[PDB]
Amino acid sequence: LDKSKVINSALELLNEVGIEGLTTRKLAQKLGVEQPTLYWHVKNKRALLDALAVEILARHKDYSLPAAGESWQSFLRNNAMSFRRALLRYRDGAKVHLGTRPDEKQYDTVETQLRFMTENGFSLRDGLYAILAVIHFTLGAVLEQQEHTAALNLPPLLREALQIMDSDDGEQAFLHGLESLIRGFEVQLTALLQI
Amino acid sequence: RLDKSKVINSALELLNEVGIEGLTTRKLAQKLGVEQPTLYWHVKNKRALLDALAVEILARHKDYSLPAAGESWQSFLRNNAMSFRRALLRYRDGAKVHLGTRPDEKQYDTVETQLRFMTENGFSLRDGLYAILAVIHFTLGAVLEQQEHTAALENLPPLLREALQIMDSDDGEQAFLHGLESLIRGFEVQLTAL
Repeated sequence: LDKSKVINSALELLNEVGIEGLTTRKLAQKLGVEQPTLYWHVKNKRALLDALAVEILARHKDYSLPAAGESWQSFLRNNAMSFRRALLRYRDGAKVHLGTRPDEKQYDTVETQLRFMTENGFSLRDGLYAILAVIHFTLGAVLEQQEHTAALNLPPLLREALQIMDSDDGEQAFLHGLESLIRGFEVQLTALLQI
Repeated sequence: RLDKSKVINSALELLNEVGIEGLTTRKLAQKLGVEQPTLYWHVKNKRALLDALAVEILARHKDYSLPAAGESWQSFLRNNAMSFRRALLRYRDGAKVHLGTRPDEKQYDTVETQLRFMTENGFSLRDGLYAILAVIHFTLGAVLEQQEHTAALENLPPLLREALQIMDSDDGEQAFLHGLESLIRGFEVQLTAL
């Protein structure tokens, strides 16, 4: 058996039982193979999740590198929305991504992304933090979206607040916070670039 | 004697012992030495359990919620966020337990003050809310990433190599504060434009 096979069945299983219900043993039976066999492909749940996170981005995170002439603001915005769309493709997708560092095969992309940020005036540290903030914000928002759904006296302001949240799926909150981050990054960058 | 607090304390201990995934009614019942059903006499269900744990984590470790006299809204958000983060980092998966949750009746007053505070500083309910939600989402994502990576965890390109050296500098606190400040500067830019 090979990756695409294991992986596709794993993604199929993930949608069926969710992340907590996902076990290498279930994947083995899912694939109708011996656990010892599967083991060398996916040694533990951790490895499986890492493989899944990687595959999910590879298949659905269509945006990663900025186009020639693209602004850094747009680069960050697209990386976020693309990341978001990919995580939403599968059940517990955000939870699956948690704790997965880039694969070596994405290193060149990451270096390019980092270089791009520095070419735009960001110190490597600030460019890195901006990217991390976008990623973290996106995870939090998606985790919240994919969650609160399954999870299904009030002061006036609060009642109204909760009312506003019910009227949204989460995309509005995500885009708002995302644009705040970028605008925040803008003010800071401009200020610093004056030195 | 079995009572809600003992269920919460054991659940917290258990959560800290095996994580949210290992936090099962069965195992919790086991740890408590009682039949699962009896737990429901004190906690409607596991979602209620998780909600209760979330409330308890903040009750014990989130020492900041309301702004000090004459505190700026920027400071109010920054302190809430940082205090929220510290509380979430206290327990394994403390952040996951908070996912999907909503204000408990015991937090209503606090939350109203917080939203009211935002409205009194220039924000409309909607924007003040979105500002807070953005902070919450950023904080949840950053903490979950932190915790999850620590749980799990050559010649390299100069930038990634440096980035890796920067991320090993701390638990993620500096990256968090930078992102949090960026958010606040973002809200600030927005508010100003009215």
